[PDB]
Amino acid sequence: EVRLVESGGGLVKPGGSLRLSCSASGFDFDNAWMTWVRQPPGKGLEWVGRITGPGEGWSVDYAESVKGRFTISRDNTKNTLYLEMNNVRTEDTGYYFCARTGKYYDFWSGYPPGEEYFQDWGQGTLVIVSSASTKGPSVFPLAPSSKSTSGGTAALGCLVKDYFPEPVTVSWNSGALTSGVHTFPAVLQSSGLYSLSSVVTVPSSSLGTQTYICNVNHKPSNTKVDKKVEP
Amino acid sequence: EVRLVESGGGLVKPGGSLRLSCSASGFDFDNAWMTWVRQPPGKGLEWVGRITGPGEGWSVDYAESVKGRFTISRDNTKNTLYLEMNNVRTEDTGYYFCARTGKYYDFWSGYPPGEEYFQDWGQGTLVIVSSASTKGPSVFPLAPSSKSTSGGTAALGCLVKDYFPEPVTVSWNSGALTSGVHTFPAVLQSSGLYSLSSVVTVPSSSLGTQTYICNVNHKPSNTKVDKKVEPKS
Amino acid sequence: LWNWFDITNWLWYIKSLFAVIIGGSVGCTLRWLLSTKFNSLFPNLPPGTLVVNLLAGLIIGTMLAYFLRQPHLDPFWKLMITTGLCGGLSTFSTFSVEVFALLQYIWALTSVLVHVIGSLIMTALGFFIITILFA
Amino acid sequence: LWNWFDITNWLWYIKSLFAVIIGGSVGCTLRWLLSTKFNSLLPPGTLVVNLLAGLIIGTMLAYFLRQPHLDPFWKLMITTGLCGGLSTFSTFSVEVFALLQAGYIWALTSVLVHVIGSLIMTALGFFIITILFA
Amino acid sequence: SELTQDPAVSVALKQTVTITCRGDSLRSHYASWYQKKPGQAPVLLFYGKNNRPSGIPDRFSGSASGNRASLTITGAQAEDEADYYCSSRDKSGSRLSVFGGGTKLTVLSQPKAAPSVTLFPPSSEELQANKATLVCLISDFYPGAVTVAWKADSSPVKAGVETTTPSKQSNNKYAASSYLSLTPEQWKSHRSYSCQVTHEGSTVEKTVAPT
Amino acid sequence: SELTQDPAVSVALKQTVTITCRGDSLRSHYASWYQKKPGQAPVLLFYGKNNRPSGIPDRFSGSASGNRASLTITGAQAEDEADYYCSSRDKSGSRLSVFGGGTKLTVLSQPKAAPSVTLFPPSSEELQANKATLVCLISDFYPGAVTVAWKADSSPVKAGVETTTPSKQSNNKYAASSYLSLTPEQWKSHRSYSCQVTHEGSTVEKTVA
Repeated sequence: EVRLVESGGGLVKPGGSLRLSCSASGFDFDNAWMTWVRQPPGKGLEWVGRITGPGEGWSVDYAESVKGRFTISRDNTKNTLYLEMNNVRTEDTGYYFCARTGKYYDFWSGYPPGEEYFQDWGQGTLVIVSSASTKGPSVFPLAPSSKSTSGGTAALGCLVKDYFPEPVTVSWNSGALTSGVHTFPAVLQSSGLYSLSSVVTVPSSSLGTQTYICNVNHKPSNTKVDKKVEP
Repeated sequence: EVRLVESGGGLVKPGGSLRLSCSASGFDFDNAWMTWVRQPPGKGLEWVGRITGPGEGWSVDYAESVKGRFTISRDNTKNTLYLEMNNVRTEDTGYYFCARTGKYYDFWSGYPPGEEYFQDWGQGTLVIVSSASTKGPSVFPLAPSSKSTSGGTAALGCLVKDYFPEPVTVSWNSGALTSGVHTFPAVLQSSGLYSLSSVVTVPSSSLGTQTYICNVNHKPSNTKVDKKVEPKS
Repeated sequence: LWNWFDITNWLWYIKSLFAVIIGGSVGCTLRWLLSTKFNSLFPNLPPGTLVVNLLAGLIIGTMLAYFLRQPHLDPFWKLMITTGLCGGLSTFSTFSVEVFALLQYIWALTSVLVHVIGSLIMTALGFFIITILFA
Repeated sequence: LWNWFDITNWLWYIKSLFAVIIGGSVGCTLRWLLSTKFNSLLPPGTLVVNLLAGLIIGTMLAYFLRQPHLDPFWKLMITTGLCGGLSTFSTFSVEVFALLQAGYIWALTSVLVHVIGSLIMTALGFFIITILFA
Repeated sequence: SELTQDPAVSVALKQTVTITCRGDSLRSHYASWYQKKPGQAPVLLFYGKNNRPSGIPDRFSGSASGNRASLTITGAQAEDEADYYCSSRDKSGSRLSVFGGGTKLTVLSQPKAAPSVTLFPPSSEELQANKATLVCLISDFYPGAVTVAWKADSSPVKAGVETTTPSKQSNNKYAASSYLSLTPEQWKSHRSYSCQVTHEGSTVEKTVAPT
Repeated sequence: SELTQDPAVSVALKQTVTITCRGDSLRSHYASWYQKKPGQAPVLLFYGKNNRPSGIPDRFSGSASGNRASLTITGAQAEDEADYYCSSRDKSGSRLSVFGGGTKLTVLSQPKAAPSVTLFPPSSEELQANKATLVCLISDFYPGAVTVAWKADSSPVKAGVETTTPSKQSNNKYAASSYLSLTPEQWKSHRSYSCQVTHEGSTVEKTVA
């Protein structure tokens, strides 16, 4: 049936170039209006641009923040939509969705040029735009104290600081600990580097003897830091 | 089917009164517009008047020459139309026809109040209006001469003059003669009296001995004049 | 049972209405076009609502001399051309708005004078033309 | 769809046309009545409709300026339709020369009365509406 | 008489003729066409825009223009020799209806023939009776239409005249008669009295006088 | 953003809620409503005068007036806790389309709970490393929305802060974290540093030194 798949996102330094592609199937692709819509991380959806259909001469309209830098096109034979991103700004980070764009105009209340809607979407494709190169993480210990003990339970953790790019995967005692563990979503610092935490909650009595180890893992730089936490 | 019969015509002296009746059948009488139309003798048809139908309140419109003297009405139960002629003038002589009056109006070219037409007619009914009383005819002979002989045939006749009312019936030799005979339509004189002729054409040799007799007959005054025609001097 | 006289009168009036409906639904349309497309091009003396007034004056002035000396036709067409076409094409209201839109004083009186005298000389043009060409 | 922009523009113009068609096919009708029945009696039928249209469109200049935003549709059918069909500059122009060709006091009275009165009707409308909810 | 027709008009057999009615009302109202034979009732033949009632042959057709209406007879028949009347309103917008003068259609289906005239003076009887009637008998002519005039020493005698309408004889030719009424003093104190028949221009004139 | 929404709004289960979008173009053009869960694609929910595409349950209904439009959710369900976006033109008569800010719908399906916050100073290692990162871990609260502020001797520290978005734990309660970055000279030449969590008004505030 109707399928749209985006492709070609990833890393790119500011000022670079990239081509996002949308393989389309399950409907008359040769006539459907198409629209790009991107979501920056932790933001709302933003309409990028829309190429028209055959009746309109394949006109394309662009969002102002993008006009002059992005170019939309289409291969009705290969059944694919293209977004060419040139001279990139870090703003353009985020996921990118191609969407089949239905057109609407009620005859009596209408006002040209109607209003377009977006019935069918792809799942996205992540474009990251930062100058930061690859980098392993410094792993520092979050050591329990009386401010971390909760009468019968205490919480200790691992700060996985300054790394790039996502993701890191923390575990504990080589995957022995499941209960107690919550590894957080990583925050990103203005250094262009990420830092998450992981924390396990465990007996307040087991402190001072029992062996607690977190096993960080960062495939993008092939690092593997293992660390013990003790009061 | 559709039948209209008029009734009640005849003789009436000037100033008199008369009621002509139209028995109607074979259609919805109770709603049809009705019209009188009379033809004077030797004249054209003249629309007299028209009574409307139920939707119009039984309005009646009259010809100008008749307005004030004639009155149209109707019995939708007896299915008859009535024309009451009062204070009559000799003009109103002639046959009288009731006619079922269709109505017509084409939406595009029309102009109120449309135009009425006359689909179904009666046979008429004769109203005569003259002061002349009954009177038998004087019968004088049209005697053949050299102005009437046509070499081998000659024409002789009978003048049936000054009588009233129509008709007289002439024959010849008590109906022995058929061939040769032509009895004319009567003319009417300003005396209010008619006068016709009859003429038979016969051998120009048969004059001087053979017996030619015309047999006038006027039932309205019960006269019966028989007369011989013989050459003059 | 609706009275023939009244039936026919009202039917005639319905045709004479249909007439004006068509004549005016064309005459108005023309003025709408000329005004919307040609009023943006001078606020002191808007020429769309002036073009339609001058044109309607010319047409009905052509037809006063015409439908007075040329009968044998129909009030049908007279009416849809006079009190329909030349009523829909013409207007006194859209000219009245802009005069006070100038008041609220030299072009507000220029509007008056130009509109009146010119749409009258259009009637003069029409009558002139028609009575002269076929005298 | 065969240039969507143009399809929608034309359909919108078709609504805005239907508007003027109805507004004018009523406005004209009213004037036809007032004129035919009140011109036989400075013909006042074609003057009544002019004064009335002046009053209406003068009520609505102050209205569609301080009370807009509701719809352009009805603006158009009420202004350039109703008050164009009810009003006329032509049927007033004929009778002026019908007085001129006949021979000049009432031909100028027609001018003055028509213009100044149909203007004071706009004044009536504007000040009525703006005073009503000032 | 607001509706006007030409009084008489003929046509040869199998030909086509048109009777034309005229009048102001005819511009604003339609007409109706009626056939009328003597003694027989009128026959509706057509009305309105294009209405031919059932039974009326297809060859009858109404027409309307400017101020004129017309009945069209296509393919003349001998059974169309009749009178024809238009009928409409008297004026534009009246409820009163009105007929035209009528039009006498001759269907020329016999060859023309001359009038044979036979003229009688009074008789010694009628003169003894103090009356005087001259009789003029016109026979054996076609078509049925004749003009009679009486002359007293070749002077016009426009009073005392009465003339019948031509009636079909036995040989399908027509015949009419004319009676001139005089006082016997007039009849003896003149030298001649003449009956004058005009048929299709032909002026046959027979004359009698105190024998 | 000519199209304007209220950023967040909630509703109890099986109740009814309405998200309202506003802007100039909305008077002259209709809208379209899109549901959006994390990772999952946007879902068209409604558009135009009265068009609900097939599959979208009956409970979703669009509305339009004056300069506003609204999505109506009748009978709230836990599988509606998502983001919702209006979409229309940017200005009246433009081919350019535009989305609203979006509205975060919480479907109150759990009882409210207080944030338990645990605060770590730097470690002797990171201080040896010449870095200093304070860690503030907020757990076991509901709903998932919190305000964090850092105080240096009870003064505002608006720089060096980075705060994560609450994620569902295992007990269906949420949890988030906040990292305050300082130079060790700053950290030693102050007497106190405090992480301050505000959850539904409640100001829990823990302090290290």
